[PDB]
Amino acid sequence: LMLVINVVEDKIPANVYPELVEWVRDLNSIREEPIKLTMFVEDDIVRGIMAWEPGHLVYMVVPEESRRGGVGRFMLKYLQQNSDRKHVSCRVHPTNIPALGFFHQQGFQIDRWYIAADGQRYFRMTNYNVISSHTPPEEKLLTHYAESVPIFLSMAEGQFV
Amino acid sequence: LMLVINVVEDKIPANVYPELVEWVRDLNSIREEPIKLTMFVEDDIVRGIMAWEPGHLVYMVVPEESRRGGVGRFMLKYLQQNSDRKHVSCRVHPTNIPALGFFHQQGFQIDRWYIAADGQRYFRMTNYNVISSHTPPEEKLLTHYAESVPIFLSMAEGQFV
Ligand SMILES: CC(=O)SCCNC(=O)CCNC(=O)[C@H](O)C(C)(C)COP(=O)(O)OP(=O)(O)OC[C@H]1O[C@@H](n2cnc3c(N)ncnc32)[C@H](O)[C@@H]1OP(=O)(O)O
Ligand SMILES: CC(=O)SCCNC(=O)CCNC(=O)[C@H](O)C(C)(C)COP(=O)(O)OP(=O)(O)OC[C@H]1O[C@@H](n2cnc3c(N)ncnc32)[C@H](O)[C@@H]1OP(=O)(O)O
Repeated sequence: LMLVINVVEDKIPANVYPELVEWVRDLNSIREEPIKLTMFVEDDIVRGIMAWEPGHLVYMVVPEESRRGGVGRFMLKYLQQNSDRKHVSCRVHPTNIPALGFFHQQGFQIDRWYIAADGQRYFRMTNYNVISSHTPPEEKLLTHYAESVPIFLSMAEGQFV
Repeated sequence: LMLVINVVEDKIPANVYPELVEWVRDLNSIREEPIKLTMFVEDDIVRGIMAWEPGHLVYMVVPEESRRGGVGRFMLKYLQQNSDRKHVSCRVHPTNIPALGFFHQQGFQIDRWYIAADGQRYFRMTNYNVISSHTPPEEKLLTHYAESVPIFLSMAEGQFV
């Protein structure tokens, strides 16, 4: 029922959205095929907006009032269905741990890290399924001990102190 | 009301918990002061167990049935109150994104990354408050556009198709 509409980038009113027009132009200056800018609309609410191309997510945002409702999951699946082998790459700053949690829940893992030219740090997250996930052995050892060890300690303050 | 008890490491029954005894011994083989192993008990349930020393978290686990109840937050605060300047360091595998979300919510950030000798990757997370958090400018540009742009599209299937 949700409406999926693409933004005609050359018809974006530059007098109203100057910075957005510049950001989109700079993205397309290094590209043969132009980037896509897609909005996901319910009634009179833009539930989410996503800048993307087949196989790569540039940026996406769900406005705060629409979060934790599956909108982000819907946009990423729409991106995969328009992607070769449904494989997608993205970039996330290491401080954006909430976004890391979102992508991780969607089957993505950190497979590259680097420092950009201006000094910023970034992770690449993909769903290529090469990275192995590793659970340390001490987690099981501690869990079994915590559940199984006998404890005979009684102390509550009631009639005595 | 929760009981906080330290495990006497030399009295751990080696016949019952051989691997745990070995893991604790290997941790203490490179240490002057021995590690601490603390359990957090409610009634007959060990809500959480934590291997730690002042200023450094080695490992902690809340059993699945006790999670998302603040137990993990309670243990980390207990660790800070027994830490110089309440500063703590920890190590998290990059695939353990759920743990990254937990520590991030407690005021921690990734401040170091490395590859260990056996090939494993790790982040160091601290609450030292040196790392700056960075929100990209395009998040605001996309949010303002999504909320403000006029949209005159009407399409619902009712009396017409
Ligand atoms: C686009 C890039 O490459 S990086 C920049 C990412 N965008 C941003 O950071 C902008 C600010 N944040 C947002 O707009 C949104 O929070 C997004 C885009 C990250 C996710 O949008 P949402 O619609 O809220 O995600 P969605 O509702 O589909 O949640 C799916 C699962 O992802 C996980 N998840 C989502 N958000 C979070 C979070 N903040 N922390 C931890 N896990 C999360 C949860 O497991 C969630 O399932 P649940 O709600 O049942 O617990
Ligand atoms: C110890 C180290 O250095 S690394 C290894 C960490 N331990 C493990 O991975 C073992 C398996 N996991 C666990 O035992 C637990 O999930 C822990 C220890 C990570 C956290 O224990 P919990 O008691 O569940 O954490 P707690 O209830 O205090 O939650 C505090 C906040 O942290 C965040 N948080 C906690 N768990 C998660 C998660 N799985 N994903 C994203 N965010 C989380 C939430 O914001 C939560 O607040 P909320 O419940 O209101 O949403």
